Amino acid sequence: GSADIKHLLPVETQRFQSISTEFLALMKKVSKSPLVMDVLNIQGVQRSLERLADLLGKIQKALGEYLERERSSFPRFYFVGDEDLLEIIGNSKNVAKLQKHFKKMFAGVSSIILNEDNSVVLGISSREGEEVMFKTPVSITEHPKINEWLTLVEKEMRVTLAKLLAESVTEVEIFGKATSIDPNTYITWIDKYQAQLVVLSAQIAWSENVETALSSAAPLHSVLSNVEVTLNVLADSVLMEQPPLRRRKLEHLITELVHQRDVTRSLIKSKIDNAKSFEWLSQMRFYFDPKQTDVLQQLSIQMANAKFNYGFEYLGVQDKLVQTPLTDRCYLTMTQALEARLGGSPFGPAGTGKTESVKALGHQLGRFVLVFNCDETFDFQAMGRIFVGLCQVGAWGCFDEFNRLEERMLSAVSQQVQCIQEALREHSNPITCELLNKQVKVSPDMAIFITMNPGYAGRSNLPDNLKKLFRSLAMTKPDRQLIAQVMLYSQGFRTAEVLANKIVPFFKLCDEQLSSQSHYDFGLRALKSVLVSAGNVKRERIQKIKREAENLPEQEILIQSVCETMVPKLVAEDIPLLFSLLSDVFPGVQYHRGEMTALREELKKVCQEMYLTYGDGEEVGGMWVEKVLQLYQITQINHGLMMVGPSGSGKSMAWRVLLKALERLEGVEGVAHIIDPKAISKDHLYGTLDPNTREWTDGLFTHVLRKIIDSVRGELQKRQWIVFDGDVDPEWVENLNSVLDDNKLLTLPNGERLSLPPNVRIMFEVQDLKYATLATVSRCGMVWFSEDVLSTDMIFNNFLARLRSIPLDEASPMLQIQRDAATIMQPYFTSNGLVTKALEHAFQLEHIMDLTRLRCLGSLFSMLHQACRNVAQYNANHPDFPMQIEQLERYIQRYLVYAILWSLSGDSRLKMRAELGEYIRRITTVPLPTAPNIPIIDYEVSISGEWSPWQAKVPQIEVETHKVAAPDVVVPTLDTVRHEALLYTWLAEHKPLVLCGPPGSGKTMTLFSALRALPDMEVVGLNFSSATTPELLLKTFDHYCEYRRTPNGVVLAPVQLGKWLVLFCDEINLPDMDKYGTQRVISFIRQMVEHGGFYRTSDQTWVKLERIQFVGACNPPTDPGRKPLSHRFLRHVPVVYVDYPGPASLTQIYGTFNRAMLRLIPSLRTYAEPLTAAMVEFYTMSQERFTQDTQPHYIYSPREMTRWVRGIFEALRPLETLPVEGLIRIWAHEALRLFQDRLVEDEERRWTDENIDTVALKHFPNIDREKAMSRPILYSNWLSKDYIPVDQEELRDYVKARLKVFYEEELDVPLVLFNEVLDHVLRIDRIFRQPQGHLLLIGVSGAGKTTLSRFVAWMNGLSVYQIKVHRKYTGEDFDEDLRTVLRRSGCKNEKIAFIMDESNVLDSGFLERMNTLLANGEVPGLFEGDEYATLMTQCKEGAQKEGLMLDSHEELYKWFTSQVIRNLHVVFTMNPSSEGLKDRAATSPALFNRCVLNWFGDWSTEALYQVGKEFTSKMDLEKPNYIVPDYMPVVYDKLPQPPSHREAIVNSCVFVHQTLHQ
Amino acid sequence: FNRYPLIIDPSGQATEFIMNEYKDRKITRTSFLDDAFRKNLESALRFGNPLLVQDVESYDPVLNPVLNREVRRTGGRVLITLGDQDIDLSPSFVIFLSTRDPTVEFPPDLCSRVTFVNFTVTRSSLQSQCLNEVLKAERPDVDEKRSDLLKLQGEFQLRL
Amino acid sequence: HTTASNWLHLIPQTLSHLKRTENIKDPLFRFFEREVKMGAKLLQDVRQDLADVVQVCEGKKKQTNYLRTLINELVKGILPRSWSHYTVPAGMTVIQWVSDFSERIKQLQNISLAAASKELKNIHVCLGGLFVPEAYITATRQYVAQANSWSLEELCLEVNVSFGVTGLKLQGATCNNNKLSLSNAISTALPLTQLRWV
Ligand SMILES: Nc1ncnc2c1ncn2[C@@H]1O[C@H](COP(=O)(O)OP(=O)(O)OP(=O)(O)O)[C@@H](O)[C@H]1O
Ligand SMILES: Nc1ncnc2c1ncn2[C@@H]1O[C@H](COP(=O)(O)OP(=O)(O)O)[C@@H](O)[C@H]1O
Ligand SMILES: Nc1ncnc2c1ncn2[C@@H]1O[C@H](COP(=O)(O)OP(=O)(O)O)[C@@H](O)[C@H]1O
Ligand SMILES: Nc1ncnc2c1ncn2[C@@H]1O[C@H](COP(=O)(O)OP(=O)(O)O)[C@@H](O)[C@H]1O
Ligand SMILES: [Mg+2]
Ligand SMILES: [Mg+2]
Repeated sequence: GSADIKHLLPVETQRFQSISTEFLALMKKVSKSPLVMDVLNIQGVQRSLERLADLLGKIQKALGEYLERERSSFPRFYFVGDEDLLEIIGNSKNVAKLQKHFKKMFAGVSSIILNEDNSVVLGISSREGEEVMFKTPVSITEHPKINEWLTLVEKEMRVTLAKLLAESVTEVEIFGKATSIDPNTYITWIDKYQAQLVVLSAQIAWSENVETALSSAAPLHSVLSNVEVTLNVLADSVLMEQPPLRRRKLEHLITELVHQRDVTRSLIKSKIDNAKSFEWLSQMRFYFDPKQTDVLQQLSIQMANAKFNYGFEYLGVQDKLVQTPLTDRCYLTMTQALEARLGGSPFGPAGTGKTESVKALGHQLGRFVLVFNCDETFDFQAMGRIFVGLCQVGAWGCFDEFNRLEERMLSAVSQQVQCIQEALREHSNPITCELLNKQVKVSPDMAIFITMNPGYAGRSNLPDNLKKLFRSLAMTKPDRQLIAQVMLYSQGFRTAEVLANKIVPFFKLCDEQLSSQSHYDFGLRALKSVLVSAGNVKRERIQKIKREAENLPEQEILIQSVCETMVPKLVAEDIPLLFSLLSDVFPGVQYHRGEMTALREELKKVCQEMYLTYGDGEEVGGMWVEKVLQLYQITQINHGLMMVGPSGSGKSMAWRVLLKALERLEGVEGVAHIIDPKAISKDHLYGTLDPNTREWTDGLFTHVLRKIIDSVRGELQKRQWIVFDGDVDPEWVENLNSVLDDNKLLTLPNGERLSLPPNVRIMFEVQDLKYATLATVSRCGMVWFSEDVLSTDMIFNNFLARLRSIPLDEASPMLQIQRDAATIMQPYFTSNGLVTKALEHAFQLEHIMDLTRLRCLGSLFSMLHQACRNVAQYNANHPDFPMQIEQLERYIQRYLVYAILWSLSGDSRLKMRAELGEYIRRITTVPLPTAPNIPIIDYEVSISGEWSPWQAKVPQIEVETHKVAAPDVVVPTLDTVRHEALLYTWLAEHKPLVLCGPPGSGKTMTLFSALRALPDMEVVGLNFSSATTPELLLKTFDHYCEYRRTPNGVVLAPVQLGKWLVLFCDEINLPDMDKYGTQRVISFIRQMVEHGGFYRTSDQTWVKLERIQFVGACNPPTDPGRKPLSHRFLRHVPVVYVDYPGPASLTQIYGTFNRAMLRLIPSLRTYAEPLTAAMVEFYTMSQERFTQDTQPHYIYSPREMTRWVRGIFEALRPLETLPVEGLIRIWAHEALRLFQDRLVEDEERRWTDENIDTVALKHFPNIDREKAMSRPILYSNWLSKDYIPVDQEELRDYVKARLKVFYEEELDVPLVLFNEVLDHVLRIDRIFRQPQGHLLLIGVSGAGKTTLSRFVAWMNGLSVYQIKVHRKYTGEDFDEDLRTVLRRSGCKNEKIAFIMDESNVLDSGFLERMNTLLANGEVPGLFEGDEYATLMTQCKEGAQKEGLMLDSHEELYKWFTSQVIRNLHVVFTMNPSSEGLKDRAATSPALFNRCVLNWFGDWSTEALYQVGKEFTSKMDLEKPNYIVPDYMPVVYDKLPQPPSHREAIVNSCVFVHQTLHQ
Repeated sequence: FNRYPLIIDPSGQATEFIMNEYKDRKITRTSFLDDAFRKNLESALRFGNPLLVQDVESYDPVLNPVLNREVRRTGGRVLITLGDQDIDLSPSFVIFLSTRDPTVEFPPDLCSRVTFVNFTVTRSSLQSQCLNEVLKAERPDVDEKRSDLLKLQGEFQLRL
Repeated sequence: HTTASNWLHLIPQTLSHLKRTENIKDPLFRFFEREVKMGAKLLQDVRQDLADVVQVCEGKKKQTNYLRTLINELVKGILPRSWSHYTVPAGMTVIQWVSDFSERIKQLQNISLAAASKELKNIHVCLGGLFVPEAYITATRQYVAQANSWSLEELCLEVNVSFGVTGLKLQGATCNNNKLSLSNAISTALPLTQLRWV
């Protein structure tokens, strides 16, 4: 989009015009017929496309070569990206754009000042505002070439700095040689010359003075006296008020002079007589020669065997390091490494001053520095790019946190570091090394520095070949006393030494006396922040005195600063310990607070406006308001923040109300962006880099920061507060360790550097810091929001205010009824009352999940809102007789106790529900039902204000015969009706809820009975696994909802307008817990529940849910596969715990079903009750013994009883004349098929058979036991159309005939038939018979599982499908297989069997897709694009072929799903393994819930004997003279006695196989 | 062999043994990781010639129908469905799977379908090889006359 | 599990009870109060864990995820990360860790008994048995400074062989009337170490 490209590149312009015209013609011809076949039918379209691609590649290569030529023309243009450099090329004639890229090209030169016509640049300007005037101005007119005039600018800047330094040294010679120094002349000199120039001039003067003194005892004493005199002049000058720039210059210069004084004292303490002594050679040395005509090399910086030339690059002001002796040792070893042509590498714990020391060294040498925060996202091409940028400029690399660099990549970049080291060693003696298959010029000023922390977060170590290239240096304990003394003396304090010597051991005792905490920091960063705050508050107090020199209370100032910095960090217990420490360190301590009347009043006003409880310091809100004020102080004085505390301590409301109050005070709008870091991947959070082309996309936080930096909508003027509402771990928070540091910038892999403007404050809202590192704890300011900061009575007052105002259906009758309810529950909430005592008792009780206050409090508030809605509905129902006051009182006073009961004890068992009921009855004077045995939980408050029992509500219904075990029919009982009412109460308000309980407890049945009552909500069923990602929720939203643009943002709504879409998650806690204690799906769901939406990762735009609610189901967290949820998520979501019905309920629950199904036989109806009573304790005893401890699949639920009743009903529907013995046989066969196929060992199978026999004998006496119970007990429908028992031998003959036929058509592989294979084929046929029948066969490979499945599917007319797994079988090919299978199942309406093995699964996506297909019956997010349209056309064609006419899309999809449910049968083959079984239980709940498990196992001894005897019966093996041995080795039981020769040898073959096992 | 055998030869002797044994019938030597492995298998199945495949560590499940010996009987014609192609399985087709690492575990699905032949080293074989090498490097005339005498005695027993 | 329960009833015989003993100006008193409170919390947690694991090994109690992990690591024989609150050398085995914890519990019991009755200064302590010995030393320094109204910055240590610290062990040296002497012995035990702040 630039016209300069046409002029500069005419040939390329013409080529691109020709290509564009040809492509225009091509796309017009394509758009004239959008069919794929019609596009392919174009003559020569492939050749035209190939020619166009070749031309595009040629012009792209030409433009890239030209751009790289321009980079080679100007070496600093290697930093600029392609688009920005193209904009520079197209904007050569106008120079208004060029002033926004100097930050990346210069260390401190923020902008340059030009002429009014911009034909000549006159000087540079600093970031702060300082300026440097060029000796000769650079005019671009006589040098129109960009590279030429920019190089002229560079050399002019160099010679300008050199001339200014020479003039400054000639001036400071006079001050050095003078006994007394006049402050006016000193100050005008300091104002005349820049900060770096005056500091280096002091260095040069000191080195020249000490050298001359040593050339000439007494002269050294004279030099020390001169230094002390200059220091006294500096202290006198800095004690008074000064402009800020001069104050910073004086501070830097006084730090340098006190360091020089210490060095001279150390030299004079020993006896030095020559300049060759190492005690003098080991310190900084500066030399200046006026005779050198090359002004660039005029200054030489020297240490012990290390000669250097000054960088002469403008740096601004920066900050001067305090010259600790540890810093001197670090300087010595770094400069030794630089002389040895090896990059330096300091290391140690965080906060010791490593990267800042390297930065200060680079500034001392005058070298440009670049601090990089390397992370695991650094790619090799990106690292080579930043390396070549350093090499072709001379900038010092300062890679921070080098250990987290993906150790294979660390080894890979060791080669580049080796090439750079070798190139520099050759340079030390047209010098060029090869980087990324390209020879690149190397600047002589190169340096690579490594700042790494050993053992920080289990980061990767360094390879030895890379360690050999870096000179290690350990720094652990910096001189805290010396740094404190020097900085206090710099800032100006009379008793600086006393203050430092009192404050450094104070931190030493503070780090040890207090309790150990994960968010406590008392490092050098905290000490420096304390000292800087002390300086600021000292300047402020000086101004406060001076508005009306003298002395000031320095001790009081320091104590005030240390309190304002440290007391919000503390817990409530350690504040007295800190106060005692301050008392003993400083006796005359005192304190000062308050003086915040204006902000305090504004905070009061906004707290009243937003329905919050205010406190003045000692009232109910005093602690919270004090914490808000502490947060404000930390925001003012600090950079990064975090609000640490348990879930529900008022941190979110605290920072919100502070932002609003600050906006009210200062008049600047406060925009806050709330980001959840773990709800999306770190790649999405920070940004993506394409390995194919080096193009950078912005992540969420990076995009927000880029928008703020650009400030197209005046974003710089407004206050920006970025908050990370999540939990912290060192995978993503270590990317901000340079952002939260004093560097104040964000680094990116592509090299783009984003500074942070002062308007932005980056905060966190976390729960605990137990997983973050000290490197990120030490950088921010801690505000500890304790649990008791927020109080239950403040929560009650907020709830009552939100009830009195802000009506539910958003004067009005809702308003008046809400006010009446508030006035009649006022005496209950306040002070102790009732609810607080009940809550304390509930906390004393234990629950299935962890109980917090706000979970049950939100539960209570929603129940009371439903009570108000019920009163409104009754008022609308009775317009002539509205709600009377005393009736409303006597109704709400009982709804309250019912609601607190079902809120606090809604997730417990019956015994503890009764316990809480008895406690409440004992503790309150509220009208209660009079029943010493019936608990309060068994009652319902009526609209008339009286207690109505649920036992009167539950009717004795008799379901019809047509539906006996249908998926939707439920018989009402006490638990079902109570949970039904509770679920309706929740779902009326569109509130999240979690059904917790053991598997098969009926929780989804209760939820669906609730959803069928309200016609306005439609269910979308979702299933979670171990490897569940929020992409599942995203694709559910994509399929069932649409994105709409609105003036206030984008919104997400269901496609069916006027309805509420509800999401049902069956395994909500099952997603895996990562290494850092979080679940991405859970954090995502919590984010959209709290803030009403999420962030759309396509364009990083906030989306708002319109009509979406969530309902959850889960097992208890104590289960082997499940994990506990987070408090920050469990706060908003009530949990109801449904348990197993037990005997006293199950008896009638299945008695009604059995009496409904015993109607086709009018003679058997007297056996229904003993039959149900018999089926009860078999289930009870199976529950008693086969616990989940023995096997992961030993779960017994009433789903088995439902399958039992359905199986009996399907058995005797056509049979129509059944005796008692036949009924008992059907019952026993169903019991065997439900409770024996899942067993493993033969002993428990024998136990189940004995149990069946004894149960039948106990409950059904005087019956034909031999007729009812037999050995084979088989049942089949092959021989006769009715489901009748079959004889084993007749069945075997029929099956042999079936195999003899079957070998011809499908597979000519012979098989051997025996009893176990007969049982297996009957089991597989029975399971294939029922619709939506899915298998799970466990057994050793080679047992015939898939062959028998093929045989059954061939008999039953099922098309067998095998996935045909091969090499490089990937996800897209698996999805193609699945979509072909689903098309052939749901569109063609054919019976299909899916056979696939465990070994056929290569990725967890395979198991996830199989999980959702097995459970839901459909795979959302599988059919997209025109393929979806082809599927829809196929579906409508199938509907037309069937006969039913359908329309739209959603009902067609529902019919397709019903067809898939009816048709697709899926079979799984596994191998028995202890790890594999529980692994698949964790990673696939459908495989063990919606699939019936058959345990084939290995072949039994009897099966081996029978197959051997059958196979070896065709040859002569009988010995007429055979002697039976007396030992008789018996391995197969029930051997015939006496055995023959063939029997003995078959027993021997069995023995051989068993001995191979052992 | 009845199941198609898998040989575990870390020494390389068994591979040369099977090439020298099935020398008259053409053996195509190939490996699992080779690009022209499926084409080689198709050529082997069509032509009905022996095939030897090395490096069974990277076993692909495309050989599962062949190892399971599943077959479709189209009258007198023998048909096998290998992947997505129907191939006339000649009865004279044999496949051998080689291995160079004895320290390899196998999944049970592969373990069931193949016959394992382990070519390890034993005391008698090692002692005989070392003794013969010592004789070759020490007593060349005695060693060569011993080789001649054993070859003569073997063919004389053939004459018997 | 039979031998596991045998060892499980074997270990906790030396762990019975601990008091908690709360607002005084005495740094030694407040330090001892918070330390015995931490020790009592740890002892109660350990006793509850042992009771739960005994119940699930022999009794009517199913195994949760936490109890399954605990019983697995106790059969394995390595110390859990939940119990390891204080400093343990390079992962000591549970056999010696329970003895170390028992010694700490008895020491804290004696501390609580002495504090129940200043008399706190006259006690004799062993430095290795406390959770935070540097907190103990700084509390002693704070007590001396509070008593004598001195300066914390220039407070040195004179060591004689007025605070009694026991359990200190040397390394290749011998002590005779506060005169170090080199020896071939691996380590020697200091009977009683006097600490005076001068
Ligand atoms: N000063 C206060 N007075 C009254 N109610 C308050 C006050 N501060 C907070 N609350 C209540 O606290 C409830 C919980 O929300 P809040 O934002 O305060 O939680 P939080 O501490 O940020 O929680 P989390 O740590 O789980 O994110 C709110 O519904 C609000 O009504
Ligand atoms: N000797 C010193 N003089 C002045 N400031 C120091 C000194 N040592 C450390 N600092 C301060 O500590 C911080 C240095 O961070 P640093 O410890 O180098 O990061 P890292 O922990 O990654 O090494 C800076 O804020 C710096 O001002
Ligand atoms: N009170 C009841 N009345 C009738 N059937 C019940 C009752 N309680 C449980 N069931 C049966 O138990 C089964 C519960 O299974 P389901 O609710 O799907 O388990 P989950 O909730 O774990 O998915 C249902 O098939 C239902 O027929
Ligand atoms: N009852 C049987 N009689 C004869 N052969 C059998 C029998 N069961 C399995 N086989 C043999 O096992 C082979 C495949 O076993 P199968 O278990 O069906 O496959 P997989 O082991 O992959 O599950 C077939 O070639 C068949 O010859
Ligand atoms: Mg660093
Ligand atoms: Mg919050």
